[PDB]
Amino acid sequence: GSLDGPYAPDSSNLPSNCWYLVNPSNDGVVFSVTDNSTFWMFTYLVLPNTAQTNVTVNVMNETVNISIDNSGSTYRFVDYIKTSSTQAYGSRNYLNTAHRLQAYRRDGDGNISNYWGADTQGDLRVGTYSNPVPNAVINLNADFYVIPDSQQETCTEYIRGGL
Repeated sequence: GSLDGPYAPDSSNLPSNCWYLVNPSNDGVVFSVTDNSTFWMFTYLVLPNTAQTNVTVNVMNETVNISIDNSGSTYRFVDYIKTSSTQAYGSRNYLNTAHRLQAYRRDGDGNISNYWGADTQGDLRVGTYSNPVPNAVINLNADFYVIPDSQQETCTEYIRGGL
């Protein structure tokens, strides 16, 4: 397969209908997005064999706290989400993966899609979140590649088997 890039970390109203495969080297926030009105989302990368740790996250000009706990040898991308600024974030989905690879796509409605699952095999799934942010600034906080949603299958290949 082929991918446009890699491109450096960017914050902008990125084009919809294409997969942004992020390839972080380090843990922490790899992805975030908010319209400042209806939807707040960030993804925190947790290292394998990370004992229970209380960490402080400054993201989207907000500073919050999360508990990370990963007893596996796989990496874990954790999604946190809220629909109002005064609301507390909630963890909805996470992805256990051997590779530092997650991918995000904004559909025609502005909904955010990414890979969910307890593994990158049988439990792997392409999920979609339910609060559309069509014009919101998207923060890809890592080197990323660009794949058309034409080739969701090419993106899936790298998610399962690395790059």
